[PDB]
Amino acid sequence: SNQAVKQRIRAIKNIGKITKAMKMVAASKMKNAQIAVEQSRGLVDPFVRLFGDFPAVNSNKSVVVAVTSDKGLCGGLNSNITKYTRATLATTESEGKDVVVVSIGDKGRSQLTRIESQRYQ
Amino acid sequence: APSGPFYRVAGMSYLRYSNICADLLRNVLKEPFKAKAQARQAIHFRQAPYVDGKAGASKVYELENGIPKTAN
Amino acid sequence: VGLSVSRVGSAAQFPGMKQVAGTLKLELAQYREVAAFAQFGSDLDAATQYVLERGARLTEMLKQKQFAPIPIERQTVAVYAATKGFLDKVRVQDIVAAEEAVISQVNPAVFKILKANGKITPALDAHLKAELRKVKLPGA
Amino acid sequence: VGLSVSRVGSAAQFPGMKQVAGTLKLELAQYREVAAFAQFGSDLDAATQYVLERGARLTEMLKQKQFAPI
Amino acid sequence: ATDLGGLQERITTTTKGSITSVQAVYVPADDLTDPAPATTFAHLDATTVLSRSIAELGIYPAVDPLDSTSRMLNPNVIGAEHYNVARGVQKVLQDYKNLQDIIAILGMDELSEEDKLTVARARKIQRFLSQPFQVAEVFTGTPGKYVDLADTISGFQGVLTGKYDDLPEMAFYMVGDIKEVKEKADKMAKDIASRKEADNKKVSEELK
Amino acid sequence: SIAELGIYPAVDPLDSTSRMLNPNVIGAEHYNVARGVQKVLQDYKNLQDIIAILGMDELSEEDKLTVARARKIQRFLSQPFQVAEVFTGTPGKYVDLADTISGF
Amino acid sequence: ILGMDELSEEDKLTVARARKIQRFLSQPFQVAEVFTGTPGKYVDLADTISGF
Amino acid sequence: EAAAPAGPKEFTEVWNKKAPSTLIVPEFPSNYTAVKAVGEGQVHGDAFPVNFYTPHSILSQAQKDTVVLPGVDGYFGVKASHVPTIAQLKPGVVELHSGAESEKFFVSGGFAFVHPNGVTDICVLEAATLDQVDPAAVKSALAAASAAQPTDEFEQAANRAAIELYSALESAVEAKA
Amino acid sequence: LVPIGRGQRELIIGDRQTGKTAVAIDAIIHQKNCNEQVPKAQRVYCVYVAVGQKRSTVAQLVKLFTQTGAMRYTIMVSATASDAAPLQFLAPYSGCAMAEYFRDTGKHGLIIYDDLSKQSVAYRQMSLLLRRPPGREAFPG
Amino acid sequence: EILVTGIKVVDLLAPYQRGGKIGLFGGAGVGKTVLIMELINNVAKAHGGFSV
Ligand SMILES: Nc1ncnc2c1ncn2[C@@H]1O[C@H](COP(=O)(O)OP(=O)(O)OP(=O)(O)O)[C@@H](O)[C@H]1O
Ligand SMILES: Nc1ncnc2c1ncn2[C@@H]1O[C@H](COP(=O)(O)OP(=O)(O)O)[C@@H](O)[C@H]1O
Ligand SMILES: [Mg+2]
Ligand SMILES: [Mg+2]
Repeated sequence: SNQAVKQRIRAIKNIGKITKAMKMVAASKMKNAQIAVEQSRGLVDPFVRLFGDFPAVNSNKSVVVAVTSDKGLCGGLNSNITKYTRATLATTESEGKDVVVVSIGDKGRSQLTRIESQRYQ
Repeated sequence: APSGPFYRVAGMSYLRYSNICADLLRNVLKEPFKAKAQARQAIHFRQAPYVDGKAGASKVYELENGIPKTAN
Repeated sequence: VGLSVSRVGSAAQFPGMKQVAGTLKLELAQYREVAAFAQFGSDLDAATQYVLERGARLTEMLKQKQFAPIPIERQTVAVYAATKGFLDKVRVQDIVAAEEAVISQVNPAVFKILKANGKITPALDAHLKAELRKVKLPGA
Repeated sequence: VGLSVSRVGSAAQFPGMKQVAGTLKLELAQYREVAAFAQFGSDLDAATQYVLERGARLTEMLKQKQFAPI
Repeated sequence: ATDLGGLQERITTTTKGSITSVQAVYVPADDLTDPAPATTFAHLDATTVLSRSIAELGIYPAVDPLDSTSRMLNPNVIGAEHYNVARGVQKVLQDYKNLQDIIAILGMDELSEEDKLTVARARKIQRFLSQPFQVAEVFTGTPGKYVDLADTISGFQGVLTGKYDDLPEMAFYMVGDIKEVKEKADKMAKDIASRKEADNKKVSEELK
Repeated sequence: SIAELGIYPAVDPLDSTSRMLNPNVIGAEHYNVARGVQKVLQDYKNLQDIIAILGMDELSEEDKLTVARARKIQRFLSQPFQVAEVFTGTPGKYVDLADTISGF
Repeated sequence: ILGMDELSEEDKLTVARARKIQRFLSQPFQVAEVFTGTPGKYVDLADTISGF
Repeated sequence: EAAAPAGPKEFTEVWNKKAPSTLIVPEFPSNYTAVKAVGEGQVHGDAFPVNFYTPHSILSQAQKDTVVLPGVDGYFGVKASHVPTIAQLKPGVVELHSGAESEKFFVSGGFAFVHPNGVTDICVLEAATLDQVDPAAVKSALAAASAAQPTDEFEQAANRAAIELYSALESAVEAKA
Repeated sequence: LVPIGRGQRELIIGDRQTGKTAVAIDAIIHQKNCNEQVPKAQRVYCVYVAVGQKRSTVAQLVKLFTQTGAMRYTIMVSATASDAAPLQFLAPYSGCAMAEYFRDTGKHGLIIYDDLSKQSVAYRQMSLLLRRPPGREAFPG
Repeated sequence: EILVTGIKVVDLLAPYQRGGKIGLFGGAGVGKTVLIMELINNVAKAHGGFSV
């Protein structure tokens, strides 16, 4: 009776040690991987300067990729672009065209094969 | 079958050609600088063809020596 | 270590321990706050991994077998051999030789001078640091 | 099932049931040992998922009505 | 137990008359294991355990659906269709209770897509068990709703099968029937369109 | 909780103590394999807190090895009993002392 | 977890303020001057308020 | 004909119909690029902005007055307002000039644009400065390259690329000024 | 999963309204199905001891037993909630003595002490009022 | 026999018997007088007998 609340306190106390360690693990990773993202932002600039940026084009075939995460403690990231996938997928496909849906990251292969399974290759 | 440059008529895409030339530049660097070469050369991912919407397939790559210069 | 108190404190301890164990309990206290990071794979700010490997070799400095108490001058040297950075930074497969190798290879005069003065003088830690670097352990 | 024990075990049940309830008793324990890892849902190497569809089909087997003994 | 049992055994239906008794039982410091509520539980055919934590959500009547029981909830007494949607409503409310601390310490982002449907449905039926009373209309302002029995069984089939996954959660809050959640889901979207409705100006009234 | 994993005899390997667990009595190789087993079993008890939050996939193979070894040790402490064959079916086994020190 | 460098301008003026508020909360005591050398200070309330 | 005008601010109209209003409009990569090509400027004299890029490193975004690029039809210099050019580059030495100073990166290939507003972009995959290459490995690699000739055409495409890159690198280290 | 034996004491324990009586009722109902089938001496004579229950619950349970036919083999001892505390205390022993007639004559009995948690409260009332000193939760020693 | 009360959580999950004992368990301020007044409002007018 009184020990069940005592060792449940032991459960939540070191979960507060796990998720405080995990937050600094993700903060160190975000710090060193921030400079790699600043570098790769340069090379995408000459191509939209040259080829433009035409999202609302009429195609017969289109490959949509959804770049999700792999481990899933990210909390509202991989679900948010699967909302933004179908918000972008359905607004561009009304011509009766073919669509291949790809996902990078296996949190999408758990999330997109049930909302778009017919077009997931 | 096709036409174009020498890589394109050999079935080699441009991204594989320009990566084969890319790591071949990285192989001849100085050893303080060649240490930073196989970091950005290693390919570590896996793929799975979803032919059905039901299950996957295979094909996993653990290449730390760059893009495959062999046929594909 | 975090729950054990002494209300008399350092005022009734060995002066050769008081200057060495003052940093021992601080670096053990830093090790308790970073104690959840020990179970991780994704390293942190090598300012915390500096705590984590030094702290986890400081706890092994306080292990002791039963019915064999240690004289005080042999404890203050073996804690000097871990708080001053003479730690087993060698790959720690070789624990059985190098754990006791400090008090057995360092010459017994430094225990007589530390016991009689009760303090690591400036004329003695220069020979303690001289004696600590010539630890042989040649079977390993 | 994890808390209900019986001191007799064998020799006090039906011999026909003893052949088929033995592979029910541990196979429900394989269902419970992995149900505390059903929040991540990565269900690796098709083993911790295979016992989920068979462990859920054994607990629904034991459900029965009231005042209708079998 | 024999003082309470001496009193409670006199309140019965006999062969020459029935007493439908409704007793309120106070649990002394919200302790249901207190010996005076625990003794009373064995003397009743239908217990309606009210919860202090359900009422803090604002759900009224604050009935715990997973602590209230009845001897009438039996398929040979109330029919198998009323019984099956009661046990399905209690199934998804227990499954939402099993997720209550994962949703606390990890949020709803890490649940499955088949359990986020469990959470969203059970968050709907625990608003749909809420109801305004004709005696609470004085201090709440909202008029009371009497719901018939068949409108409850058909209304709770619909939130279980998935017929009302379109509607928001708060459309189910404090309405009578499953008709009234549809007529409140419209009014919640007439109201967000009514910010763009008109610019109210009171003109020329100082001399009328 | 040992018994609810199906491990029998349901002996807590940590909470059990003896006066004979002493290297001056049972020898220093019986002793260190007893303390080595309790070390890896206590290490597994301290890792199961973070395995249920993470999944035992990022432990970088020094704590994936101490989980894989301790999980073998929990099963290898179980044993069929001769008096328990009449309700579990498998015949009981007598293990000698040198055959469990070298096995562990 | 991030660093002192990326702190905002209105978030590192307070850090430079709170660091010297908490230094000015310390005080030498007259009863401790017999073994610490520095003499002690009796600070009036009028000098405490304006000083903070 | 230009009867179908797609675009980022035109994507919003179809997206306010089929996609819900619960989601704000998704971003586009043009919303992060300040510099374009068709809107003139950026020259104002004899300097012009040069953007030298690998996927992992921004090597320059300064303004130069001469850029010497190794095109597939030979080396060519780019002065202040060059003709708009999409020039495919072969393995060779990209040479940046701001004045009397010169930095010589040896690139592995990858295109180079000159734009109608005078901005230029060099888009390579690996750009090594010549003091990061040791020439002892280069001649032992071309000798390993121009010797083994497999009859598979995917390898002789890779062999021609190895021949063309290592030869231009050998002449890049012997052509010291 | 939990197979019972013929002379075995098996506890049915749980919270209120978890189906404890239902498991024991399904035991008594099932014996009537088996007693019309076995040769005359593997028959099981059930005894239901209803301690501390309300009297309408017991009548709701006799009605289930006479319409099943299980009341041909069943005795029902019922010291209900209105009875005195020494009657609820003594009703498990009264019902066991009725069930021991079948044990002591070569037949097989099955006794259900429904609410044995309510016998101990009735015995606590007697012992506290005989001024025997109380113990854990004021129970007798 | 059932006694319908017009209350959704009562009619569905724990229906009331027409001649049975009914308990409303509550903890000081949770609403077991408002519920028992609503039962007076709902079932006592529709009843043909006498209330006490
Ligand atoms: N197998 C079953 N299937 C469906 N309903 C059941 C089952 N078993 C029990 N119930 C229902 O659960 C309710 C509680 O059962 P029961 O009265 O047997 O439990 P109890 O713990 O003896 O109750 P109390 O605490 O009032 O004595 C009953 O209304 C019964 O109809
Ligand atoms: N059905 C309801 N609707 C709205 N408010 C309610 C309802 N039931 C209870 N309340 C609120 O809870 C309080 C408790 O009411 P009451 O039943 O008088 O207390 P108790 O249950 O302690 O006897 C009331 O003051 C009222 O504000
Ligand atoms: Mg009962
Ligand atoms: Mg009241």
